[PDB]
Amino acid sequence: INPAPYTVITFPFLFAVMFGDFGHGILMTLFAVWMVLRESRILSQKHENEMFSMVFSGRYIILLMGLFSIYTGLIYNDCFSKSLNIFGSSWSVRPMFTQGNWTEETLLGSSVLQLNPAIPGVFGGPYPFGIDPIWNIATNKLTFLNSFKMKMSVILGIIHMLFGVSLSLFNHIYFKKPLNIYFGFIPEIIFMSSLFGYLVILIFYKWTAYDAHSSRNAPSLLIHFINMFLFSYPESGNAMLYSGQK
Amino acid sequence: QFRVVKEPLGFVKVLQWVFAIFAFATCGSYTGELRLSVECANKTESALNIEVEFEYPFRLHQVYFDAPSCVKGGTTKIFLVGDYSSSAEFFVTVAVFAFLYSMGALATYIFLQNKYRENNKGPMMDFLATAVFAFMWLVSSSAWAKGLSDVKMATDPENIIKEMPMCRQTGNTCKELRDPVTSGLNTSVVFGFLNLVLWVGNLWFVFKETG
Amino acid sequence: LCCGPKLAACGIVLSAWGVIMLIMLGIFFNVHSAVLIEDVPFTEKDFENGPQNIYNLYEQVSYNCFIAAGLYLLLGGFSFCQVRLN
Amino acid sequence: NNPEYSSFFGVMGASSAMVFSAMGAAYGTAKSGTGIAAMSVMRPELIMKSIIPVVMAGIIAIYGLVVAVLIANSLTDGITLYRSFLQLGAGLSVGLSGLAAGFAIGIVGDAGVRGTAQQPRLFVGMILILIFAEVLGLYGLIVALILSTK
Amino acid sequence: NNPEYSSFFGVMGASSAMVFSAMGAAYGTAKSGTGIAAMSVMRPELIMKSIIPVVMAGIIAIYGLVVAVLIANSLTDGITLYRSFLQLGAGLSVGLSGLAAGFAIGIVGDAGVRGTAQQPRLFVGMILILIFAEVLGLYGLIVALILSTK
Amino acid sequence: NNPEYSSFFGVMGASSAMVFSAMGAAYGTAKSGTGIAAMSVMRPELIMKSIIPVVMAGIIAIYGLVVAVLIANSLTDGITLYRSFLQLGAGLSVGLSGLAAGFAIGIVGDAGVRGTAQQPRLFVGMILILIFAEVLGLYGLIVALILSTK
Amino acid sequence: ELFRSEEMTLAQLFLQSEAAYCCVSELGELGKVQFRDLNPDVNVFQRKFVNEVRRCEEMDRKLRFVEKEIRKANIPIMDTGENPEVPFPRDMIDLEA
Amino acid sequence: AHSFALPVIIFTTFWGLIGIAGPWFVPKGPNRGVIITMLVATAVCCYLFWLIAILAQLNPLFGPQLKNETIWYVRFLWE
Amino acid sequence: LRLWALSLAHAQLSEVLWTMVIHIGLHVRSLAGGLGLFFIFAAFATLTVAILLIMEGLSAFLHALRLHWVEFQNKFYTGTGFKFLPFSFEHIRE
Repeated sequence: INPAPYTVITFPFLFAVMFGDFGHGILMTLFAVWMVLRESRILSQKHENEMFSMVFSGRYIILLMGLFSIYTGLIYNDCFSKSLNIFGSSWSVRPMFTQGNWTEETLLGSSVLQLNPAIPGVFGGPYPFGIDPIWNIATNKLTFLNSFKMKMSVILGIIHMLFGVSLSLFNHIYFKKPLNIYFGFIPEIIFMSSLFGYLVILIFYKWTAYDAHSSRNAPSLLIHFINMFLFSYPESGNAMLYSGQK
Repeated sequence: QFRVVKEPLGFVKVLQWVFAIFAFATCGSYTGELRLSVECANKTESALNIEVEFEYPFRLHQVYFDAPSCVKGGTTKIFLVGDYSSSAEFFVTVAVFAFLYSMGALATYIFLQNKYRENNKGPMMDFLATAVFAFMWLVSSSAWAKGLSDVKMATDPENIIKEMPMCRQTGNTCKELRDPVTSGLNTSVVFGFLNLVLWVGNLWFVFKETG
Repeated sequence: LCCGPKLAACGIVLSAWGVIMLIMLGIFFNVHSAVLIEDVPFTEKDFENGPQNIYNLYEQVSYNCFIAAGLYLLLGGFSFCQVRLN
Repeated sequence: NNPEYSSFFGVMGASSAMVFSAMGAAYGTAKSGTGIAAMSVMRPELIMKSIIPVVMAGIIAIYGLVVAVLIANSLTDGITLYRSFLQLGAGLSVGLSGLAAGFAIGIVGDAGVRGTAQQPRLFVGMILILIFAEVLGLYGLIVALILSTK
Repeated sequence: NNPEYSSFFGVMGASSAMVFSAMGAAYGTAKSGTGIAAMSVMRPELIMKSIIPVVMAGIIAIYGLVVAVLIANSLTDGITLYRSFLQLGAGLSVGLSGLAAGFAIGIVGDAGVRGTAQQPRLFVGMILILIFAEVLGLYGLIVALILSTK
Repeated sequence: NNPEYSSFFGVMGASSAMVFSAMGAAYGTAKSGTGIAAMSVMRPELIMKSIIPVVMAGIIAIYGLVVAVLIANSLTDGITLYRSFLQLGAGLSVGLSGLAAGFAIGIVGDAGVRGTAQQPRLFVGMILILIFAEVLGLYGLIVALILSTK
Repeated sequence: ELFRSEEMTLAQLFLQSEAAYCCVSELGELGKVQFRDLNPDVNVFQRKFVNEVRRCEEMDRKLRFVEKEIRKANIPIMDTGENPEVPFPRDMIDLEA
Repeated sequence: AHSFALPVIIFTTFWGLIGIAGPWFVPKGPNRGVIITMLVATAVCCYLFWLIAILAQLNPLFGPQLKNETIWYVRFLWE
Repeated sequence: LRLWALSLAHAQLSEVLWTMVIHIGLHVRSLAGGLGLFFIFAAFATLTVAILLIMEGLSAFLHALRLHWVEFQNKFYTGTGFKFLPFSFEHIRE
């Protein structure tokens, strides 16, 4: 199986998430488009600069890079360190924040910052796309953002290598190796899945099953994973995701 | 050619131009006001005239006024409620740009009569663009009329009076001195309906022209 | 001829990118009224009387970039003239 | 009641977890790097087959970094001075193990790279010793993870 | 209640963030350039290829700035004395990672550019092995940012 | 309330800021200077144009000098016991950054004049490689201008 | 559907020597038929075309001599067309001379 | 403030219809299989990215930390 | 997690570049502010196209290259084949 057709789309996406910006993506798409519009002139022209030749030969690679770079710049909500405002930041109502037992808070605020609390009963709501721009100006953005970025990267890696392990089965099917299936692909893929698919569904389960009503003494993903890996099951100290999970 | 001008096909374009500018000149240029009075138990804290003004883009969520706090003679800020620019601004910009397209079509009928008759191409693109703009107007005008109705229910003084704890205090009773007026917006939406009807009729006549 | 495109194509492209950037930032200074979420920096020390002075300041701030926009426009025009010296 | 100055343990612990492992990493790309340079000088056809020890150095970097970030995100100011000390010990153990793995992988990668070109039968044994270096790194990682949740 | 001059661990962290990195990138350029002076003796057409490892050696210095400037901006006087420790750890971590990357880049770019001055095929392996040095520097910056933000 | 013996943190900062850079500049003039002394024999025509790395080590020392003079400009006895520590960090940082930059520049410029003498084509490439070390020294300047003004 | 390498089969061409010259000419024009050597234990001299290659190579070196003379003369040297038809008679030796 | 089912259904139908209607429209050319694999891969990858992003943004655990000047500005500005 | 790593690296680099270069070009002064902002943004543009587009972009391409080569091709892309060289006079240009 030729991996090139799959790379044609995988590789732009991975370079985009590795270059996750809107404006820069635009600039280097402009560069690639300048290569493509000047195709005929450059073709009939000597260019001893081998770097130029090597980048030009894969110019359509650069176009794909930049298209996916623009798309990820949009989803990440970043453009020269600035978020895009569709004015859909409908989560935290500020006059209602004053209504929420914050009376003359500005008097203290002249020297402090007064982080907004979770579940005041009056907040809630997502952003239309990507991250809310309120986090683009927040100080807790470092704690908020980097965590699900980590978990996201794990997810994407798992799906990619799943795809590779399926390609190995396709090779086995073509070349008639029943030994490479019974003792090969099937056992190893179930080996991988029985850990990482469980990790994925646990991640999503917590993401959609625990809210800020349970923030105090909430579970922890890594602690539960360590409990699994070490066969340690303390009675208390870690809120249990669901009964019978042990 | 004066015959082409005398044809109703372009005269309706002229009518559309005029009544479209008349529509969106008053859709997003109306202003009004409403005044409030506070009957405080302490006469020193009481008020009689509290001016509040509203105008396009009609972002009530970003408008505020100061009224007595009913506590030691202080005051407090009162932010109105409602993001009605999300429809008003969109509809106004929509009307502006499609009216510019109407000017373009009138120009096509005026000078480029030769290319207009050339292979019947002018009628094709004009009809298609006009139908697209008519559907867009239907959506935008319906949304903006619903937003106008939302503004109308939002202008009731008793709602803001009952929402305010200081007005709910005994002996502190805030009555609206002057109620708001929104007749110009009614005229504006009537103009919008007239524009829609005119363009539908012109679509019929243009389809007759094509065949 | 004089000031050939081999040394002025960079001028052309940078002038174009600069003018697009500048009008984008200017419309975000003026029409958006320089929303502090998208543009935190400002220079004000006393604003307890209301946000009116900052609203006035938005006008001067949006003016500050159209000057550079005109400078880039004339630079691009003269660079294109140099390129046309062929 | 918690004694102050407790976090000297954990804050240094994450760092030390990655410090000696970073030194081992710089060592692992070093000597095998030169050996691979020489053996692609003499014959370019086995250039792709000679990259495994570099991947092993990357894996030792993983061994250091996972414990480093695990110690980092397991931090606070009001610690009971027990877990923080345990994080320090775990960091020292994992870092020193990663450094040992770096030394072994660099030296053996160079030796086996210069060997396989002459006698192809040495390549498999080279790979085996690379596995052994990875097992050393994993030993260190095991004790680190035990100390991270004790 | 905060002890005296409490920020000084974090200020020494801002120092250590670029101190050891300035040592490292300097090392990397130090041997690479002396290599290049010899490479272009017999193949001057590779003066362009000579620049490849050095532009990438600049990234160690970039990383030295990354946290150093960040903390030169985010510093203050009323510090609880624990974030100060965190910043010290971050700075020394990224700095010694700069040393590691500098060491590996210098020696490996040196050897690989010799082996490219002889065999052109070696170029691909040169770049490939070069990858892991910046991976290491990246790991350093990862832990440094975690500690600078935790 | 300011503790006694506070200003030395700034004063010794300004002291180190240029002194360590001066050690670097001493190496910078030493090595490349000796190399040019050797290479006058076969190509006397390159004597004047080989001055480049020496001038550049000059600016490396100017970095530390600028920081040292700046701290002296901001020096005061009534320090808050935090600004002097920032001056300390800035001076230490820039001084040793100049140290490393000057050493690397000296040896690389020495090898570069060897290379340019044996082959004139190296004159431009070696210049660029020297610019890299100057940029590293400039980063050492940069952080120290942020901190000593903070 | 799973894309893999195009099918490859190898094919033995058996044909007269003169017709083999003409067919190799046509395949040189076409350019889709890798030729595998079947007698790797035979040097150039035993393949009996070594003299042809030597004559062509000496000709080509003299052609480069004339080329550098032309460069000294600064001729535009267009080299536009009439090149790829490549006729194959034996009188080319006379033209070489 | 925004129903989640709305963007859910919108982008499910969008990316799904693209990915599923791809193969039943491409002509039988030299690279039909290649281009259908291309569009399906692009669709699934972009789709999954947006899903994980929005679901991370769902169900918060803590608010954003803001300056007091920011409190003033957002007070006078809107919500 | 190199994904996470480089994403954070770019984000923080862009944020620093904003906070140091284009931030200082904004000032209360009307005309002198814009005149300084001209050259400040000139330097901004030069450094932006330098550090992030060229070096970080190359590093990103390179990390993705390594990822596809090791993390993906090791499982299924086993063994190797002989590079076919269909004979053809490719020296028409040469």
